[PDB]
Amino acid sequence: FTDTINKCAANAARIARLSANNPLGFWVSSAMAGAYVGLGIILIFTLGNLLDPSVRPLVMGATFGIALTLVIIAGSELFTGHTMFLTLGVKAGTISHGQMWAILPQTWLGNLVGSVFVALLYSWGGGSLLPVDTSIVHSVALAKTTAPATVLFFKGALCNWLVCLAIWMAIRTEGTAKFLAIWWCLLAFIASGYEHSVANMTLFALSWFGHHSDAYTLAGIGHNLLWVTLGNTLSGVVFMGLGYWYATP
Amino acid sequence: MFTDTINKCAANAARIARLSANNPLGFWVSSAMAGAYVGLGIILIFTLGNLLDPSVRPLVMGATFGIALTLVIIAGSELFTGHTMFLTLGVKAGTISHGQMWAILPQTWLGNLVGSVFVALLYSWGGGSLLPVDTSIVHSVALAKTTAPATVLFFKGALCNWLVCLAIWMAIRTEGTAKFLAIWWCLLAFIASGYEHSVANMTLFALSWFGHHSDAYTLAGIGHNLLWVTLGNTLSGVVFMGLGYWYATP
Amino acid sequence: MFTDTINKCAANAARIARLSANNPLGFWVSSAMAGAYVGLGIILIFTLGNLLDPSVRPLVMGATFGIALTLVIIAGSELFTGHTMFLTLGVKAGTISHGQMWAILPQTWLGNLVGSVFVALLYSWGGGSLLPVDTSIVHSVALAKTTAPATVLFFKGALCNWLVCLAIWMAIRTEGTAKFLAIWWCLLAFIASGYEHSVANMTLFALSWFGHHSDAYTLAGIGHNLLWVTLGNTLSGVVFMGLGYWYATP
Amino acid sequence: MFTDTINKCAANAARIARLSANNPLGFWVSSAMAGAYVGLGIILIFTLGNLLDPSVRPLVMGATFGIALTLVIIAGSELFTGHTMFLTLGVKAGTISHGQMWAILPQTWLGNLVGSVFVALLYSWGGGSLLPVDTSIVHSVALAKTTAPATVLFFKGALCNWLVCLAIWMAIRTEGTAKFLAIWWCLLAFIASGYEHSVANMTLFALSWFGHHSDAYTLAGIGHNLLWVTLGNTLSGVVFMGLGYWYAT
Amino acid sequence: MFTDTINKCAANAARIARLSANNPLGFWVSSAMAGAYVGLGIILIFTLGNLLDPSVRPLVMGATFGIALTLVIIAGSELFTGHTMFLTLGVKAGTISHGQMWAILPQTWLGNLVGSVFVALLYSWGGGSLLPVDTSIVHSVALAKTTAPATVLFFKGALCNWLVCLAIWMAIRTEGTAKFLAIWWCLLAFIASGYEHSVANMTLFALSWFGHHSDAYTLAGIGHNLLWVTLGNTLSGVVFMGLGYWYATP
Repeated sequence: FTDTINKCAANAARIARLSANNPLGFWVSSAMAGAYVGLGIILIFTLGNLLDPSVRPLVMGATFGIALTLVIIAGSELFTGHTMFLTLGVKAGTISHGQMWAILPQTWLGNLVGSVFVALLYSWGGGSLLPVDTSIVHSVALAKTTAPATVLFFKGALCNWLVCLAIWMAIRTEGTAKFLAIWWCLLAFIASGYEHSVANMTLFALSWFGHHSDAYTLAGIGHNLLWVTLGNTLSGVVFMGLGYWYATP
Repeated sequence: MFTDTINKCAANAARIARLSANNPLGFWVSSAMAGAYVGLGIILIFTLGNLLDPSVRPLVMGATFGIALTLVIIAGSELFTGHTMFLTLGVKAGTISHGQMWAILPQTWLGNLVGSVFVALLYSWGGGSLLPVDTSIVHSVALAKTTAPATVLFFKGALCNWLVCLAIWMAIRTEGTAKFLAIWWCLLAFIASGYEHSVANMTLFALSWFGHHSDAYTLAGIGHNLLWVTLGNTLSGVVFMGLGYWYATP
Repeated sequence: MFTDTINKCAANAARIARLSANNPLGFWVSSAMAGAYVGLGIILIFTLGNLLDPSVRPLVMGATFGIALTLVIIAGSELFTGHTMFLTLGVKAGTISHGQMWAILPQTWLGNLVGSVFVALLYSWGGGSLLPVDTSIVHSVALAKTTAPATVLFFKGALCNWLVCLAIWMAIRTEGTAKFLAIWWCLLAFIASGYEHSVANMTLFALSWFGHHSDAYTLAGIGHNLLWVTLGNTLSGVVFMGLGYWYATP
Repeated sequence: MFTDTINKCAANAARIARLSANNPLGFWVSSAMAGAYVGLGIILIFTLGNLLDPSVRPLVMGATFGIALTLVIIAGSELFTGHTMFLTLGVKAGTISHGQMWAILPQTWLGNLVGSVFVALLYSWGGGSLLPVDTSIVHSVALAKTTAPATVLFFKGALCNWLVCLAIWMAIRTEGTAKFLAIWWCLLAFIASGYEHSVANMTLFALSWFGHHSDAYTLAGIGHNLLWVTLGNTLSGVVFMGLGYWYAT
Repeated sequence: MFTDTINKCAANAARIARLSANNPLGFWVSSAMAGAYVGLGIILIFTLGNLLDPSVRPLVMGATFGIALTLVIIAGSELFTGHTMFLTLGVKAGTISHGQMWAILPQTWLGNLVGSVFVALLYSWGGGSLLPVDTSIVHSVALAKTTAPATVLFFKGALCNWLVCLAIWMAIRTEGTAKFLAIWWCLLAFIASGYEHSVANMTLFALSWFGHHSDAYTLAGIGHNLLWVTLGNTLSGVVFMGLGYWYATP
């Protein structure tokens, strides 16, 4: 896997030059990834909200794949992806430890602005997920904000294993195969109940700007984002980055 | 890369300009084509939607709308919502003037209308089953689209053309079947999410207009919708996509 | 754009012409093949539709009709409805004469009919389950097609061949799998929207004819549909596609 | 010259003759595989059709049978029903004689029969759930196939192998995934239209024979269906496809 | 025929033998991955199956299991069940010794075990919904698997790995998305037919064990299944695929 490792390492060095030399480009590109994932979340929640509970995992997982397709094919900068690229970049010597930790929070924030931005436009566009309190947007958001730390951490680990696996298979494949790679892993992660930090940003923002109940708070959103973010970072850094690094000649 | 994609977008912008200036009959036929192609897709999804529960309409209408941008891009034609992106990029790369951009756009818009109205007419002469029946989802959706407020329609128009331009963008960055999938994804996301396409609406509105529509459904209502939806489509084409990618490049 | 595609259609038209005049036998085999292939498609979707609720018949029958044109294009055969486009572009490019176009089209038509009647015969001798019951959708759909007004039939036939020629067009402009997707989309769209395919009707008509059809179903009814559906197919092939794309090239 | 596709069919016929004549073991292995592979598809579609209302069987069983000819063509093996076509083109092209063609065909049919019986037996030792209930789908369909009339069976086998060969033919004229979709289309059209495949039947009949069939189901019955379907299969492969495309150029 | 593929597979055995001898860490990781990857596919299909009517479980669980071997092959990892085929062919071609095959084989097995157990464990710590409710299909499918007769499990294992090696074999002989379709088809077929995969069972078992299983579900039972399905898996890997294609070549 030295070819795939070098391409990821070349990418870590590209992310850095963008961060350092083109600040405007970096921020636009990070906000893009959040908006793109968010457009996917609006799609899957719209469809889930109309359907019986027993088919939601299947339809929402099967139709979420647009989210990473946009991110990877359209082009953008996705925090959860950075956790792997930047690990590989550090391990190969194309970027440093300090550059890694300085870039990640930046991608995280741009993703956030882009998520809030798409949920805002959806809200001004009078989106139908928003005004009714029984909307799946609110009950999924609330449940997400009140789950224990451990549960959220490990769900965040599992999600980013798959999402990074999708990034990884897409770099190793061509044409349509990238699309199937993306499709598969997004099905597995949504249907299986795992947690994606950047997907959550849009979900939480959608619930915030609608008729959420009193028990839904900025704190609870903070809680979920803290622990999912760490767990996404575990799988990205260790399962995938260090994992494949240690797997090659 | 990003620069490669942008240059292709700017070359396409210079190509549209010329087509407009040098070959007007082709410009109009190609424009009429895009409107008709989107409408054929509108006839398809509305015929399917009319036979389904509300709770599966968005999914099945969304999953079967892909043909619309597929025809526009693969068969070849000129689509207004597409130009909003290409022309911006041509202006910014320098291959066309700001002037040519704003002179082309209303031409593409009108051409599309001609094809949209044209395909709705044929369908009507063709005893299309969606027109005469006052309970059809053609009349009800077209009614709701005409009386939604401006802000709502604007922002749904913005969200629609982000996605449709993303399809355009992604089809250019990819090859063979990947093109059909990118298009598929984005048309499913836009339809199922509730967003608004000016050009597709031109077909839907002409279908409702030619059938037994609500006495509440007016030319003024059609005007209200096409106005704010168009402006919306334009914001995302120009700013989120055209300018957005322009500033993302190092 | 479009110059390469047009030249390919035009080279195809000369090839069709050479085939017709130099190897008449292969002309007929290859035309019979197209009617038979389209037929194997019609048997498929009527078998499926025959068991489902009327409300999902357009979706299912549309989604599964793709094989028909996939066979025609990828296995290789001669389809009258595609000939309407190819030959038009051939006359326009100068590769064949007006005279050659009109001498050929009726032959392709006749060959398609032979292959159609023929695949229907085999299905019958094969004790196909669609035939013996009066309630079969083969009988109710064939009869509805035969008593429909000329006007309705024409414009539906025009709308159909737009879509089928669009599939042929897009297939010429793409490679590998994308051909199959282009074809799938267009056949979803024409069948599910209600549109009329002249050659595909030939098989349906023969299947109902060889089965337990009602007395209301006559050869005059069949000829009535085939006349207007054919003329309508020919309109969209010749004008919307042939002449359309001819005047669209800068 | 001939067409590329005809020249390819005919090279394939010459390669069949050589395998038959120089490598009997290879031939028998490679024919056994095709029977097993079609058989694997048959177990699949009957396991699914078993749980489904009759009105969705032709659709679901049709839509899921594509693996059968996918294994045959992509994995690699010798299928009787495709030989009828290949060997005709060889004969017309001059690469093989009428003599080699008629000597090979029965060998292919038998090796296919062996692999079909072999995969049935494994499934049967594997406690296959389709076996014990004489009223469930393998036994009722198996029974009705053995008592159908000769004319009906012959013309159904004609229309089946038209489609199965059209799949073979289109797979030769295409690359990559297009081959898979060609095959998939064709096996949906033949299984859902009610058409009969001699080799597919060999596994169905072997499943019903080795399971708890009613005593109305007999060896003479199985022989009755196989005789007429094999003959119909041969009519369309030889004539509609081989002779058909031979005279189409 | 098949000589290239055999030789790819033989060259793969030699690569495997090299990883094992000069990079045990990399070996173990790459084994564990494969087990964890399969386990992800298992967690998916059981989560889907659990909410569904039993009459659509084989279809849906089969149609969605594809990710398992797709991760294995396309991301890359080392899969015991694949090894049974690779190593056999390398032995026959002379690229590895009999001695190597037998040293490596239970190594991959253990690594796959460690990985399957590992993903199960993460899913337990992440409050996986499949675990706590006794009637969950993770528990009932797990139990039925553990008490089935040796002979039954053996021949279901042989038939499973026939299919899985066929996917791997077809993936080797194809490109691009085709690798993906070959895999999807084989995993549909094996999961929906009732066949038994040793490594996937490893995850399913760990899951049950970490959840609310009945008293009747024991380690001896998990043992019984892992024994006989592994052995059946090995039969079809070695003999039906390995020696099978080996003796199928001129």
